[PDB]
Amino acid sequence: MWDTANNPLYKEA
Amino acid sequence: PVQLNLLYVQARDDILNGSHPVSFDKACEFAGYQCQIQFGPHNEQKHKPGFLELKDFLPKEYIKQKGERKIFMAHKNCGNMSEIEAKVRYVKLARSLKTYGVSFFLVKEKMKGKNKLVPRLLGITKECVMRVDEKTKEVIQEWSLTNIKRWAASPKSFTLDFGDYQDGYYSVQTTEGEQIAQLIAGYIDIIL
Repeated sequence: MWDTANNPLYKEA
Repeated sequence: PVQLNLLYVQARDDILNGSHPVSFDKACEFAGYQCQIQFGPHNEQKHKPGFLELKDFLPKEYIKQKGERKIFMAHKNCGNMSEIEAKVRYVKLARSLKTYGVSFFLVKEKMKGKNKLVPRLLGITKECVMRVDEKTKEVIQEWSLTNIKRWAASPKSFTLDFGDYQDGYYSVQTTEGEQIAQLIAGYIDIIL
């Protein structure tokens, strides 16, 4: 069950 | 005076109610200043074991130990130090400890080769997540809040995924999974 930080290190930015 | 005391009261209470985990020996160092503050210089006459209520001088997890002899010994170590100069020291001793300003939770980590979980203190701040030793209090690990990829929780577990291959995930036994999930979340979205 996930809640991501939508952190630029991972999320594609 | 009024400003110095707000901080002292703040640091004190956060230690007496266990919000700031400190190791025995220090609790008694604090208690030492707490005596200098509330009683004045030591009086080897009055100030002897039993003369104190240890429930209002220490972390519930030490009142038992009965280190009342440690507190007076530290008390004695304050000579004729002022009520103010003691408040100061106490606040500097409260800040010098890493556990200072962190929001812990008691978690149970499964260590390999031993089915018996080992109680641990989990620390979180707006900048990092640390692993702290239940009894000794000495941090064991540390992570940057900015290296947190995602987290998860259940009514009986909490897991943090940094996206660190080799290490993997950091899962633990906790009933606070939804609160520790809330905190981090609030923090993370403040830090882009």
